[PDB]
Amino acid sequence: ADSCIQFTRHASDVLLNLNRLRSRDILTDVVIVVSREQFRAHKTVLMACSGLFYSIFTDQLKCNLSVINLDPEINPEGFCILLDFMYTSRLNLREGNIMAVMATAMYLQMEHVVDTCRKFIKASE
Amino acid sequence: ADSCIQFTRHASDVLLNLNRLRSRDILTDVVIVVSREQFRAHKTVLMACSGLFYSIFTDQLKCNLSVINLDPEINPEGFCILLDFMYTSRLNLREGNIMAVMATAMYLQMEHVVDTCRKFIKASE
Amino acid sequence: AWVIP
Amino acid sequence: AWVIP
Ligand SMILES: Cn1c(=O)cc(NC(C)(C)c2ncccn2)c2cc(Nc3ccnc(Cl)c3C#N)ccc21
Ligand SMILES: Cn1c(=O)cc(NC(C)(C)c2ncccn2)c2cc(Nc3ccnc(Cl)c3C#N)ccc21
Ligand SMILES: [Cl-]
Ligand SMILES: [Cl-]
Repeated sequence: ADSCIQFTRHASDVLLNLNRLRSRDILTDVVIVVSREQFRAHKTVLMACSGLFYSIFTDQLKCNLSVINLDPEINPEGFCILLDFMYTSRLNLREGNIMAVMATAMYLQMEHVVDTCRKFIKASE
Repeated sequence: ADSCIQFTRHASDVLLNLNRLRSRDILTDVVIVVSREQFRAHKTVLMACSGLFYSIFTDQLKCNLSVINLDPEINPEGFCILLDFMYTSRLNLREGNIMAVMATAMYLQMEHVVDTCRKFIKASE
Repeated sequence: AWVIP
Repeated sequence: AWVIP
């Protein structure tokens, strides 16, 4: 209806609780493997944040897998930084990790993150 | 880290995608029954929005149930309005539904919704 | 909080 | 969008 009222902080309050569930390992349903480093997560949050995970978990066979192995060229620290961003809206971008974060975001299909990385690199040139 | 940058619209963009997954019945894992009316949802979203669902899905036995039956006194329209709020931040509060919405929010343990209903009722007295 | 969206 | 939180 056009007569709805809206609670400004609701989406942020939901995301905070999804990160608390991840930290306590509550109802996590997939393990993402990056060069033998393992990360537990919720398939719905991964799909909501990435073009790659949206394609994987809408596939009739891959939707039922409990383990997903990423390309061996993907950096575990870069993946960890992006997983934290998915669950908090905060991106830990530093001189020492920006190249790995950008390459991981290109693979995961997160367009706005790729664009921000490109702008930060161009400013230091 | 204290050096993070933040994307303002991220939490709202995630919530929009969680509602799109619900509308297409993608990776929904529970049916909520309200007086023979059935509602499909994601347990993680329900827990993130309600004290009652947080208690139910952290229980060692109830966490594995695929069907949850609510008290027969709960109004299906009131529940539908609150489920839509969980997935969008928008609450369809109207003169004809406010009493049912408030009673449902008290049962579901959604404090700020109860408080807003009370304020809207007090203004019409 | 609440606002008119 | 990006800001300093
Ligand atoms: C390419 N891409 C992106 O750059 C970014 C995606 N998601 C985030 C939240 C990071 C974003 N969206 C928009 C602006 C900024 N940030 C992203 C998400 C998806 N999934 C879905 C898309 C459409 N419909 C559904 Cl149901 C889902 C889900 N779940 C796909 C691609 C994404
Ligand atoms: C009472 N109550 C509430 O009034 C409201 C709860 N959630 C919403 C998002 C509606 C809210 N929170 C704060 C301000 C405004 N709105 C609510 C949510 C929970 N779950 C959790 C609590 C703590 N930690 C975890 Cl991991 C979860 C989860 N999932 C419980 C009670 C709630
Ligand atoms: Cl598997
Ligand atoms: Cl069951």
